[PDB]
Amino acid sequence: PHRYRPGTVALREIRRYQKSTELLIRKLPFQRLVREIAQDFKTDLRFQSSAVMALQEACEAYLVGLFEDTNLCAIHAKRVTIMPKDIQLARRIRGERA
Amino acid sequence: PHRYRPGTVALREIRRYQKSTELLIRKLPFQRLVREIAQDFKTDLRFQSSAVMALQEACEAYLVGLFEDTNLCAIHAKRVTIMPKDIQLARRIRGERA
Amino acid sequence: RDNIQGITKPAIRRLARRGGVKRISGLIYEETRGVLKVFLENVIRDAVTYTEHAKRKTVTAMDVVYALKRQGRTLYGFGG
Amino acid sequence: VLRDNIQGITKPAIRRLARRGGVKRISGLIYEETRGVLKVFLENVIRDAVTYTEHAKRKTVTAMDVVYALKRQGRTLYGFGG
Amino acid sequence: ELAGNAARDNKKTRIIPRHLQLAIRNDEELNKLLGRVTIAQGGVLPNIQAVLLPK
DNA sequence: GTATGAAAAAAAAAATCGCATCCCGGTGCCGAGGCCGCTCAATTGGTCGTAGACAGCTCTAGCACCGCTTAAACGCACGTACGCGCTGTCTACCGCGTTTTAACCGCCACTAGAAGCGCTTACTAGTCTCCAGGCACGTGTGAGACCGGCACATGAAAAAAAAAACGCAGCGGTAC
DNA sequence: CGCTGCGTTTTTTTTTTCATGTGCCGGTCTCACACGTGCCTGGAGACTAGTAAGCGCTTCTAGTGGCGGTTAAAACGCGGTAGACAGCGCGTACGTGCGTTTAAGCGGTGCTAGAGCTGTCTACGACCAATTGAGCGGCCTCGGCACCGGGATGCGATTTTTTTTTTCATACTCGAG
Ligand SMILES: [Ca+2]
Ligand SMILES: [Ca+2]
Ligand SMILES: [K+]
Ligand SMILES: [K+]
Repeated sequence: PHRYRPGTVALREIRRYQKSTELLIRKLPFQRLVREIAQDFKTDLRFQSSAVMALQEACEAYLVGLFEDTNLCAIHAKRVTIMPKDIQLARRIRGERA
Repeated sequence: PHRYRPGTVALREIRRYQKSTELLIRKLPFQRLVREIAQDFKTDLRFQSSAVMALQEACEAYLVGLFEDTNLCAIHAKRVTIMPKDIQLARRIRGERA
Repeated sequence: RDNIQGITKPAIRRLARRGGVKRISGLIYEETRGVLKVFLENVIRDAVTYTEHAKRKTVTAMDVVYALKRQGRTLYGFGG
Repeated sequence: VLRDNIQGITKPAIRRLARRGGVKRISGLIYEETRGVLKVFLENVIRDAVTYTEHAKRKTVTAMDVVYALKRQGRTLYGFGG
Repeated sequence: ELAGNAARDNKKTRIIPRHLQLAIRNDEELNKLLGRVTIAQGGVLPNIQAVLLPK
């Protein structure tokens, strides 16, 4: 057959997802996680559909913004791949960890 | 002849200045700057000596903060010298710039 | 359960692609799962504090807005 | 009478800052880069400060103006009237 | 003003969030003022770092 | 015999090829846009009371000098270890095609809890008067820095001693 | 001629000195902590009073299951390629440490702008009713945008037509017959 060279699907996967705004985590998975994490701080809580989507709209905004910073670090290391030691450097400079 | 190998004094110099707390910018210079910079906003100003000192404490603390963030970016690129690119990267992830 | 794995590899990759990430180490996926959990935990904590204080057993969008604003992650278009 | 004082933040002084930084090795280009970031930072804080001074019809910038300025800028200083 | 322009550019009569996002992130000042503000359903300005592009 | 000349291979730019993304309409459905009459929150108008504008007066503290002293900044010089680019190995992360799964729909029925409406109480703001806590003065004595003399762990040098290219010499081999 | 080893000369690595900055001890001088005293303002007392808020009851929303169906999306795995990481070389930019030069610091001293309090007056905003018309919840409608395909358009990728150097062998040139 024919096949696209490692990367050129990615570059497209970028252009696609930058030009769009649909939320990229599956709605129900996320929501279960939210209630999982909420039981910690209080049992038999109830959420407004919107309040779940308010969280999901943030988490995604944040992670997106992180990866942006992450990617600039990986690139700073004359790399193209992102790795944990790039996230951690971002988050340290951001001031989330020590 | 007796000489210490490049980056040996440097390391001593660290231990020295990390153990101490005194302002490292000679005070008159710094003061002159502040007033030079105050002109840009209002002519024939005056400064409480404590104001001038409240700035120098602030600036010196900021810079020392940057160079720590800076220095982890240099190190991120398997380096040891700090380079403008490192500061640039640090301010970038901080939010001081785009 | 353990719904954190419900944040599948391809979804994280999706976010990274919006982030403008070309290449993605296999480790990342679990790391991201960690950072995400911290973030949800922290927001949800303050959110549910805001709920409990109003004495409601239902968490509102406004709980979550107030939290995000505290947490320094202000949100537009759910009120407040 | 010395219209370009940014220079008075001398290479050695910046070296020392960088030492407290925990920096072993300093590119030459830095100093200037530093001087520049310094300038921005002072400029930013002192703007806000003088705003506060001016708002109080004073000709004299107070230590409190500088704190109110540092607090706004997200850069909060203890031990001058906090 | 800017977000209305952004809508015309995408041939739309009705401003959606992304128009607002596009409007804000491309106006240096508005972007500064709304620096720590998340716009819902507004995605991200297209940006791809040069060194990632091929050839 | 010798300058010579066309095969291999390498590298490269062009044309199938096919593959995924934008524009043309046509279909329909849903959500924005807009009117309806109802409710309260904005306005009108007047009085009572205080916040702050105002001009002085007071004294503070900020400016600016004098003129030694020294430390720090500056400015050269010599060399080393770090930055940086170039290569080439291997493996891990992308791309595409089976197989597995669970999300997203458009229904269901049920209940809590949200959210509003009332009535009642206990909880605050609001007077005033009255003490004492707390602050702006002036005193003094002691912690702590500062100075200079110490052994003291040290990394940098100097002094021996356990290996890797360099001569240079002995000698075997082999055609002739 | 070529090799081969073996004494030489150098290099690498070890051991011992050695010159350095360390942080370590114990005596002097300074100004900053701590006390204190006396005055003044802001907290406490206590009682008045008016209104916020908490609890129960009224309604009805909007949140929580749950039920299958189809599809788009994850899962998984195989196959190869390009990118991560180490290892080599080279080159100059930092770093040290010396000497020249500069400008900071210090402390005491003299003026004067402007802080900042302090005791007045008066326009300005609170408040407190009564009125009224905008802004809000609620019901229709209809005209953008979302989803369909269908085809034109752009682009990477593979598979075919140009230089480049080299590489292994054949057309000219001097004497020979
Ligand atoms: Ca000493
Ligand atoms: Ca005044
Ligand atoms: K003053
Ligand atoms: K409800």
